[PDB]
Amino acid sequence: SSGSANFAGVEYPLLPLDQHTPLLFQWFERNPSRFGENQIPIINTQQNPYLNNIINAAIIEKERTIGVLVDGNFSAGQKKALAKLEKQYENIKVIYNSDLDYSMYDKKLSDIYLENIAKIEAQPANVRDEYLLGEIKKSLNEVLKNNPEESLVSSHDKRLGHVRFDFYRNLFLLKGSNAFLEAGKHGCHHLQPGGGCIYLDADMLLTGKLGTLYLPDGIAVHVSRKGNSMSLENGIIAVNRSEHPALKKGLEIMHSKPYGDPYIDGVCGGLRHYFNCSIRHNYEEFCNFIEFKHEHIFMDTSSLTI
Repeated sequence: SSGSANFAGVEYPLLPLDQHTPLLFQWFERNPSRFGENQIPIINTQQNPYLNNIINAAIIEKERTIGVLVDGNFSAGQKKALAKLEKQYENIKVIYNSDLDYSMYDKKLSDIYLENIAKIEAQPANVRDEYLLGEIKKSLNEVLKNNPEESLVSSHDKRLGHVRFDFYRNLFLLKGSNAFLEAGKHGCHHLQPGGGCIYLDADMLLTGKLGTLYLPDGIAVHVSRKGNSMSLENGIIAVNRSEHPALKKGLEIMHSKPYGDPYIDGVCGGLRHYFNCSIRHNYEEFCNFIEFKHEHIFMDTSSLTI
C-alpha cells in the first residue's frame, strides 16, 4: 500500500514517520562543574561539537520539534543557559529526565531474582546454569541486606556511564511523543499523543531534512560498520508510535532476565525477538533489513586519522 520489506519469509509493511515526528538528543552530564556556571552544560569542542550538531539539526528541521533529554546536577546559571537555548530556537525543547515518571516501566529486583531462582530450580541438574543460580541468589541476598525495594529504575539510577543513558533512552522512546506532553513543553507543532520519536546520537550531523521515513513496522535502528564488521546499535532509534512492540519486547526481556542490559537486551534483544532474528537466522540479513538509512545523516569525522 505504501511499501513492503521482507525478513525470515515474513512481509513487513513500511509504515510512515511523518515530517513532524520529533527528534531526540540525550545529554546526561556526570560533572557539570567542568562547564562555566553560565554556559550550556553540553560538550562543544572541535573533537565533540555536540551542541553545534544539535543546533544544526534544529536549523535544518525548522518545523520539527527537537528534544534534548538532559540529566545531572546543573547550577542555576547552567539551567538558565538551557532555558535561553529553548528561546533562541523555538523548536528546541529541553526535557529534564527527573521531570518524567518511569514507574509504569519499573519492576522490583527481588521479583526478577525469585522468578529466575524458581525457573532454574525447576530445570533438571544436567541442564542447570549452576554458576548463574549462585550469582542470582548472591544478588538477591545483597538486595535483601542493603535495599529490599531496589528496582530496575533505582538500580540503573546508581550505575555510571552508558548503561544508565541507554536505560532511560529506551523508556523515553516507549513514551514517544507523549514524553514532550508529559514534560509540559508548549508549542509542539503537530505533536500527537501516541506519536513516535527519532533518537539521534549527538556526534551525528544532520545535513538535510529527513522528510517522511518508511520503516518496517515503523522501526529502524543504526547499524555501525567497523572494519569489515557490522553491529546493531542504539546510536539511532526511530519509532513511528509510542509503546512500539519491539521496544516493549526489549522491556519484557529486562523484566525476565537477571542482568538485562538496556542495549544488548532492551534494543538488540527486543528487535531480534520481535522480527524472529533467531540464532539460526542471518544476523547480516537482519542488519540490512532493520538498518536506518538516510542520505542527510552524516557519521562523525573527528574520530578518524590516517
